[PDB]
This record gives sequence, C-alpha cells and structure tokens, in this order.
Amino acid sequence: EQKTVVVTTILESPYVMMKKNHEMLEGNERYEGYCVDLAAEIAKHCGFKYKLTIVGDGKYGARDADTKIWNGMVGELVYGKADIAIAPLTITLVREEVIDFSKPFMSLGISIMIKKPQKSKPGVFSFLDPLAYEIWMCIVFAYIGVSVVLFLVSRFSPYSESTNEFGIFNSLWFSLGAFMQQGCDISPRSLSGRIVGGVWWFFTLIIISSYTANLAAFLTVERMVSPIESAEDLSKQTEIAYGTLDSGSTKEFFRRSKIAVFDKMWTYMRSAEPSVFVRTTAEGVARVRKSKGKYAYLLESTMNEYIEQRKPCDTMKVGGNLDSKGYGIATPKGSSLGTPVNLAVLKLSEQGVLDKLKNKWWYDKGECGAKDSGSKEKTSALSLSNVAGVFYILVGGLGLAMLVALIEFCYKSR
Amino acid sequence: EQKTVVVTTILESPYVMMKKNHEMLEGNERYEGYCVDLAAEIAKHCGFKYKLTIVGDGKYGARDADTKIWNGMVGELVYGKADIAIAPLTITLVREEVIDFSKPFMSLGISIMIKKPQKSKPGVFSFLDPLAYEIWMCIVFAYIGVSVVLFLVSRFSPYSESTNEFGIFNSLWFSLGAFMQQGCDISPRSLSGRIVGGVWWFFTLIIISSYTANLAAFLTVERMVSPIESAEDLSKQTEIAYGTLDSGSTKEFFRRSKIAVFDKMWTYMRSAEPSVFVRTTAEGVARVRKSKGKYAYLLESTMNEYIEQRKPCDTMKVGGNLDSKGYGIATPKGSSLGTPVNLAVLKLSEQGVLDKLKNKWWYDKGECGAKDSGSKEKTSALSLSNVAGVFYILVGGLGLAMLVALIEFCYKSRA
Amino acid sequence: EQKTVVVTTILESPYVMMKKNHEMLEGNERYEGYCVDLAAEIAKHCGFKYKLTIVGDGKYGARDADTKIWNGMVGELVYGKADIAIAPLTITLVREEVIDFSKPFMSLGISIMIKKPQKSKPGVFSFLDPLAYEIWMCIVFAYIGVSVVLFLVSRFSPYSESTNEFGIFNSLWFSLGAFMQQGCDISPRSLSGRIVGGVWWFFTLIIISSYTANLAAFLTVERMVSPIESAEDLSKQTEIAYGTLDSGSTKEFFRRSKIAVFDKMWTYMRSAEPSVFVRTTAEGVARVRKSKGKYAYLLESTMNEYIEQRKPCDTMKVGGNLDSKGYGIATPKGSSLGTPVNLAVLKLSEQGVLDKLKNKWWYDKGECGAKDSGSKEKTSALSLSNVAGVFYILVGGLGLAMLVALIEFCYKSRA
Ligand SMILES: N[C@@H](CCC(=O)O)C(=O)O
Ligand SMILES: N[C@@H](CCC(=O)O)C(=O)O
Ligand SMILES: N[C@@H](CCC(=O)O)C(=O)O
Repeated sequence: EQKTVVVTTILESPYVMMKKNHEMLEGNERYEGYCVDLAAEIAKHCGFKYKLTIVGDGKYGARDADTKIWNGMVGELVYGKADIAIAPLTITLVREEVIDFSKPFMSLGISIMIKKPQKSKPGVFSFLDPLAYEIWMCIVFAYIGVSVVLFLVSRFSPYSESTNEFGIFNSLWFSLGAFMQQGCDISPRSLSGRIVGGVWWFFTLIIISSYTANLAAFLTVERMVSPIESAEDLSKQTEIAYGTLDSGSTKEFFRRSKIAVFDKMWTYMRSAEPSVFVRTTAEGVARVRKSKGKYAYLLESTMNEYIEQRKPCDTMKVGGNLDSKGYGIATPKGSSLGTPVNLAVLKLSEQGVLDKLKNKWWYDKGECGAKDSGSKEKTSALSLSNVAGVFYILVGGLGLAMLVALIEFCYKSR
Repeated sequence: EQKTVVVTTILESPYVMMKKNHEMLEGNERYEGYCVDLAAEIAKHCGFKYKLTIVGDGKYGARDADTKIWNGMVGELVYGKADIAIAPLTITLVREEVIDFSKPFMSLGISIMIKKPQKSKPGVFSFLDPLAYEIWMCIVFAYIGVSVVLFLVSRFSPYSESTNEFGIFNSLWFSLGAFMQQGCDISPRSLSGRIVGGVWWFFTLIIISSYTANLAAFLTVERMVSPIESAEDLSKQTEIAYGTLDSGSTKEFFRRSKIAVFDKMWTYMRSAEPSVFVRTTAEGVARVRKSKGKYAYLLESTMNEYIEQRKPCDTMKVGGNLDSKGYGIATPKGSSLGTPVNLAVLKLSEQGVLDKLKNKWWYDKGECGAKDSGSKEKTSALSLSNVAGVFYILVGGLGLAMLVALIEFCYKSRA
Repeated sequence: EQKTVVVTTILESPYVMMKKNHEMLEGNERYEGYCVDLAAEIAKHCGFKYKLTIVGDGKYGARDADTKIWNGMVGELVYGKADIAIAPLTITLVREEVIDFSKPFMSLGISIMIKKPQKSKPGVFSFLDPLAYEIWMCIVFAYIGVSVVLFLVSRFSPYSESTNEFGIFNSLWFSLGAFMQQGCDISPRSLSGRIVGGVWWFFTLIIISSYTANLAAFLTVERMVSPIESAEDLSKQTEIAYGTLDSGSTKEFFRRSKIAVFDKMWTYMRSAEPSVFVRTTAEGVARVRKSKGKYAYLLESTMNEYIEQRKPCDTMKVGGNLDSKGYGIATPKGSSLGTPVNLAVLKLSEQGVLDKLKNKWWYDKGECGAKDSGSKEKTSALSLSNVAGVFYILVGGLGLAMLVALIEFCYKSRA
C-alpha cells in the first residue's frame, strides 16, 4: 500500500516558510520553500505519497555528552519517528555513524557578518589627491633647483655691472609666478637665462595639463574605510565580541579544531560572558543589527548570501570561506529509500533543476541596490563641503601676512 | 425580399466612434469611423443593404470558464444573433475552430505603455549650474577680504608714504585681474604683499580649474535609461504593476504561452492583488496616467500609437512588438459570404484604399509628431539659446559704463 | 595475510607525476604526487600493503559506442583488473550505476581557457604620444617661419632704423613665449607685425587646446574587452575553434545537456572539421598556446588554476564555473573495502589534511606568482614613473645652460 512517508524538516528561510494564508489553507499548502520544491521533485521521481511534519523542538543538535541520548532531527531519524529528512543538514562524521546520507546537492562554507560601515565624505585636503606623494616632493625639489640655477647664471659680475634685476628673492618670485601660470613683469633678457626659462615653461605646461584632467571624479569618492577585511583580526583584538549558533555543527567544528587561531577563538567563546550564543539565526541577525556593529556572528554562507538580499541590507559578508561542507538527504540506516533517493539527487543535479530552484529562491526576491547599481550617473553641481578645505589655507595666509607685517613694522621703527 | 444584413461591432476608438450629433441623428448616420467606411466599401463591392448594431455587453469575448459557452461578439456570431462582424477581432487558433476569418487587413503586435518622463528645459543662466549657489556666494566675501587685506598691508608706514602704488582701487583691480587669469600690469614687492598674492593665486587655480572640469563633465550626455525594450525588465522587478484587458486575446496569450519570461509575467498577473484588469481600454489608459508611473498597461500596438499621435500626447511608447497577429472580417461557418469578403479585402488591399483610410484616422492629424523622432547623437553643436545669458550681461555692462562716464563728466564739469 | 591491494591511476599533473629519478629508482618510489600522499594516508589508516600501477591506455574511460563495453580506468576496475582506483575520477550518473563512490574529496567546475592578449607598458616619453609624430615635426618649421617673417617685416626701413626692438633674437623669444601661452614682454606696434602676431595667436589657441583635450581623452579608461566569457563568443560565432578532451566526462556532458547554448556548442563541436579533440590535457594546452589565440580548450577549473601557476603563465582563465561536480575514490560494487574508505575521507576532510596537501601542491610551489590581475578602479593616481621623462629634460636643460654660461664668460674675458 502507498504509505505516506513521514517527512521531517525545520522552519527556516528560504528553505521552509509558512505561507501567509496559513490561517485559511490546510495540508501541505501551508508550507512553501526550496526544500518543499525539492521534496516534491524527489517524491515525483520516486513515485510515492508523503506527509509533511515539523521537528518537535526546532533543533538540529547532536548526541548529548555522557548520556548518548540523540535529539533533534537526528533523534527523530534514529528512533524511527520519521522516514526521511529533507533539510539543510550538514554532513559530518558523527552523523554518518548512525544515519546514511545521499551525495551532496549543495556546497557551502563558514562565513562572517558585521554591521556595514556606511560610506563617508572625502577628506579636507582631497584637492591634492590626484597626484602621488613623491610627485609633490620632486616638484618642490625642482622648484628649488630652478630658483637657484637662475640666480647663479645671472649676476655673475664679469670683467660695476648691475643691470640684471634677478636677485635671489626676485628669481624665487619669478619661478613661482611662472608655475602658477600668472604673468610677470621681468624676463631673463640673456641667452642662458632664456634657456633656463624655456625649459621651466615646458615642465609647467606638461605638469598642470595632466593634473586638471581628472578633478571632478576625485573631489567626490563616496566609498572608503572598513573595520576589517581578512576577518583574521577577530582573533587578535577583543573590541568586537562574536559567537556561534548553539546545538549546531559550527560549534562542534570550533570545539574540535586544533588550528591555533580557531582554538584561541573557541577558548574565548567558551568562557566570555554574558552568553555570546543564540538559539535561532534571526535572533543572532537582530542582535548584530542592534549592537551597533560591536558584535559579529558566524553563519553558513548559504544564509549570508540571502540575508544581504533583503531590506534594510544593513549587514554584509566579509572574508573568504574557512572550509567546505555539503548538505544531504538523510535516511534511517539500511532503509530501502537510500539508493533511489541518491539516484534521484544525482539526476536532479545533472538536469540543472537545483540551479533553477536556486535562482527562484535567491535572486528573484532581491530588492536592495546591490542587484543593479551600475548606472553611476554624474553627480549634480559641486557642494561646498567638497571644496571647503581650500578656504581655510586662504584665511590662514591672510592671518599670517598681517603678523609678518606687524613684526616687520615694530622691528624697523625702533 | 432578401434578409437585410445584421452587422455587429464594438464601440472602440478610432475604429467606431459616436457621431457628435448622436442625440439628433437617426438611422445609420449616428456612427462614423474607420470600420464604418470599410463597411461602406464592402457594401458597395458586394451590393447589399445593411443595418448597424452595437454588441450587447462590450466584450470581444472568448470561451468561458470551461463551460464551453461563448460570450460577447463571438457568441453573437456563433449562436445566430448576427450575420457578420466588422471589428478589430484578432485571429487566434481557438476562434478558427468555430468561425471563418478572411485574409488579414492589418498587422500589429503586443506593446507596452507608460508615462512619458518629461522633457528637458535648460534655463537662461544654465552655465552657472556646475557650481552650487553657496560657492558663488562665499567667493565674493573671499574677493573682498583679499582686497582689503592687501590694501591694509601695502600702504603701511614704510619707515616715504608715496613709495607704493597699491591704493584701494588698484588692489581691487589687481585681485580681479588675478582671479580671471587674464594677466596684470603690476605686482607687489613687499614680502607681506607677496605672500598674500601667492595664496590668492593658489586659490584661483584650484577654483577656475574645477569649474572648467565639472562644466565639461555635464556636456557629455544627458539621458534617462528607461525600461529596456521587449519589457523583460517587467519580469525582474515588482516596482511596476501591470495588467491586461478582461476577456481579450492578450490575456489568453499570457495564460497559454510557455515562454518562461511570459509565463513568469502571467504567474505575477494571475497572483497579484488587488485585481489589475480593466473592462475598457479607456480605463487602462486612465490607470496608467493616474498611477504616478507605477503602472503599465499591455495593449495592441495599433491602439497604442493612437494614444500618442493625438492630443494630449502625454504618454510614451516603450519597446517593440512581442509577436505578430492580424485582424479579420469574420462570419458564421454557415454562410456563402466567405468568398466575396475575401475577394473584396484583397481587392481593397491591392488598390491601396486601406492605406488611404489609415492615413485618414491615425496620421492625418499628426500634430505632435513634428521633429518628435529626435536623435541619439552625442556630438550636437551648441545652439545660441544656450549662451544668450552671457550676451545680455555683456550688453548691460556696456550700457552701465556708458552711463557712468556721463555723470563723471558732468561732475568734473560742475565741481 | 593482508593480500596486496592492486591500486590503479593515470599520469596527470600534479595528481601523479614521474619522479626525477625514475630511471634509477625501484618499487613504489618512482611515483610522487598529491594522490600518492593521499594513498599513503589511507594506507596508514587501514594498514594494508599496496602496489601502484598505471592504467594501460591513459583514459578515464566511458561506455563505448552502444556496444556496452567500458574502456579505460572504469573498464580495468569493473572487470577485476584492479581493486581500487585513486584518481580525479568525476562522479557521474552513468558511473554510479556500476561502481560505488565515496563522498567527494574536492570540488570543481567546468571552465574555459584562452591565450592572454599580451600587455603594453608606457614608454619613458609616453607624454608625447597623445598628439602625433608628424605634427611635432611640422610645428618646428612653423615656428622658424613665423620667427623669420616677423624679423624680416619689423626691421624694415622706417622711412630711424633704431625705432623698433624686434631684432632676430627678440623675435625668436617672442614667438616662443607666445606659443607657451605664458605672456610676453612686448608686442609689435606696426600693422604688418600685428597681423603676423594675430595669426600666430590663433594657431596657438587651436593647437594647445586639442593637445590638452586628447591628452585627457586617454586617461579616462584603458581596458581590452577580450573574448566574452560564459561561452558567449564561442556560441555566437565560429571565429574561435574549441573542442573537449576525448573520452571524458565533459564530452558526455556536452552531448547530453539540453541547455540551448550548450546544445549549440555541442552541435558545433560534433560537426566542425578537422578533429578538434585531443588525447591529453598537455596536447589541449599546446593547441591553445600555439594557435595564435584562435583556439580554446574546455577543462576542469582545478586544472586551469594550475596552468595559470606554471611557467611562463601566459594563459588566462575566463568566466566562472559552468556547473558543480566532485571527485571520489571508487571500488568494485559490493566489495567490503570501501565502507572504511568513506569514513577515512571524512576524517581527513575534518582534520584539514586535504587543505594542507592542496596548499603543499598548488601554493607552496607558486613560483609563477606574477599576480598581474590588477584592478578596475578608474581613479588611480599618477605614479612618478609616468612623469620622469620630464624631469630628465628639466635637469638636462639646466645643465646645458649652466655650461653655456662658462664659455660665454671665457669668450667675454678673452675677446
Ligand atoms: N547545518 C548545520 C546548522 C548549524 C551549524 O551550521 O552549526 C547543522 O545541521 O548542524
Ligand atoms: N484584439 C483584441 C483586443 C483587446 C486586446 O487584447 O488588447 C481582442 O480581440 O481581444
Ligand atoms: N575529470 C574528467 C577529466 C577530463 C575532462 O575534464 O574532460 C573525467 O574524468 O572525464
């Protein structure tokens, strides 16, 4: 007889979600999600009827220490309360000891989440940004060199001669006025001087006309600064607390690791108080959102890559994956379901249905501007905050000139 | 006597419109339009009298919800309530099952309608726009301050007061000419004057070069991306609602087609709430116009163009035809007229009378279409109307100086 | 006794490579590589003695042309030539039906390889490219001409020869200073001098603004589109030939998949002539390298990432993975040997030893680390090495003038 197989699963977005008409609809229609579509495909390929059920406590869990009492979904499968589990259940060595897994239908790794740092205004002195620091060094050394060669060449006192007005202070003024592309009231009037001037006018031309080119795109830059980038530094500084899900594979992974960085992270997490762990994923996400970015959460990238799809998008991934693991369908040991389930999983992976469902349940429901923001239209006008830095040095120079004038006055008239 | 031909049709513009004197006229003269002319032509060719009517409930009609009853005009034909339909009845595979269609008399496709995103209107003084108002405000207090400091510091006790030319007015001129980068005829010689000159030159640079830069930034291109043609973007976002006419070929097309983008659009339309459908094309256009651009209506492209080639010309067509279909005269599969109507439509198509008729009711009134095609060229030369605001300032400042000279002369005369 | 396990594998780099002393070594020590380390780990876990071999004909193998005979590794395995295969054997549905696979020990996807389109580097004097080469040669004769005509016309009989300062050398200075737009000491006062000044100013205005312009034009953006990834430029056109490895999972994937782009690629590959297939990955890479960029090869991305890390690193990977697959240890169906091997692979995966070995054999020998990926940031600041050619000219001209002053002084002394 067509026995309805007792499926067991857990509510988690977007794998299993309660449809909004659950107050009126009845049966399986109340449940939709990626795992519901996968279960439908599997049942259709195997050709049997099924009844959905939900785990009694919502825990993935493991065997309790020193009692060996299995619980959660694993307890449900070991003790035969259900026939097959279809859920994001990570393959691990301890679970393979008692339950069989199909070949993995999706691959994922550990990922890290923080509250995003909002973009910031450009700095005060962003007008000198388009050119590197060494260029602003060499421009000053070139200015000094031309200034002093032009003095040395004139006023050489041949076989008194004083026709050359180019004292050191007027040669120094001439070189500056020439560089700023402003006029001047004197010219070298001699061949070696004309030679020295003509090269500096070339240098000038080539330099200015290569700095005025890109200046709009530089006064405004939008995005800068981030708190961390490699996510390794969370092992080195205690300014930001972090933790993991309870009764999850991730906690066992960090307990079991022997890499010094992960063992240090575990040693911190295993003794810091108040409790850094959470009972559910969304509680963790809300804690991160509220804690001003002072708290960071570790979760499988299969979740982070969805959390960033949904508004308000105040949180973003960092760093690369620490490892790689797979999800799988699970069955009681020795049950006849295992081999046709494995063949069905293979055939669905070969047909590309899994990718179609991945697009259906990840990218069709994204709304934040990360989906498309490449238009990058021109910024309108040019706000004063972008240019305010130019006025401060002006007023400081006006304030310095008066001081120099007054000290020169009181020095001379004494 | 022979039986007078009972013709049937639906009130639709500009195919069939109420004559302005409908409250006073009598007989067939109450109706005029494209299809009334076409009916007159077919009548003159075939030679029979005819009496017009209007369909009872204003629906093109289709097969009902699997009850296999046909509503509207198709039902009026099949069940013998009328003898011939003359209307924009779209040829479809299900309708050929029960009625005969002539060869098509016009060609059309599915198309989209949305609100037009305005038209650009530069100001007279648009050249002031690449810098914000408060820069043009603060730079004047900057100029005043630099001038009055340079005066305060130049004409200060040399110990010989006659030594230096930088009086107030020459400082006020020098700092102006220095800001315009148009050269000068004097330069300060005191150190305290030279530092205030050099700082003003440094300001001058950054500023006049950031104006030229941003100025150029604009004159590159100014366009609005809009939804891309083929309207595939309607499948990528929920920001814009859309719907179709109730009981129409377009609704059956969306229900039936297995093209994944169209199937997704159907899945949206068949699940979105509240109801997006409308009973008439007029209501569809109104729901476009009033919805602040958040709604789009899907309709036959030969009806789209009429909404835009005639006043108020406020919408914008987007995209091309998604398919190809035709209209046809249709008759019960129980009558002999299926041959002379075909021969008539072919004869009229070959004599070009259809083109004369189309250019009587669509484009003969092409008021808005003057230069309406535009261009995508990014190399258009500047027109004089972009610059006139500088010529007015030049002429006004000439008139101002040519006035001030007279009063200075009269003062010099009477003093 | 624990009977010696007959292991089998295929020569492939870096999974299994010949030891440098293979002409002198004996026993198992002739072979080293990633899979030899993995085999040693499994042997240390389960303790059995093992003897390595190499597959007889160098093929991964598949079911024959409907004759239902298996060649290559899977053939040697099923018919009992060998007891366990340790190689990059892709898990596939047709293979599961006859042999058993452990859980996958590595992840990979299909990827595309082409020749990298070389590079260009700025010259020392790259600042002179933005205009021309013949313009820089034909502007010196312009300068000489304007100079010598201005001299010819200025110092012409005023009837008083001493009236005008524009001797040869002052004309030669004036026209230079005028060209640089850096002002001047004096201006001509004769009409015939003023017209030649006024024309030179116009030439300057129309030339120096087109240099600055084109100069800017470049510094906007610099990138080469290259062949579009995701098999677009492979499916759009026949311009680039491509073909899979013979007797491999990729050929079966392209045959079987009903994705229209992939089906079109298969239709091309199954009809292009002459034969595009190759027997080894080395031949595939050679046919990429030598074909002047007109050929592409389709291989596992874990192979691609190794070729992009071997001398001289001339290829480029394009696009992401087209799919997802894994590798597995495989054993004859129903044999007891595999049940502890699945647990061994899980244990080694959890202890992270697979990551250690991957680093040891892909990255702990990354001598080819050119790291020439760069960035797409169009806001990069100018580096000093883009400008040094102007500083060398400045210093050389300073040195030249500082030399000429001494010989002028010595002449003035001795004359
Ligand atoms: N997939 C995990 C969820 C919790 C975790 O990643 O630690 C499990 O079944 O345990
Ligand atoms: N020709 C269409 C008119 C309505 C529409 O689909 O736009 C029909 O018969 O249904
Ligand atoms: N892993 C592949 C190697 C050849 C290929 O990638 O085409 C196979 O077993 O067929």
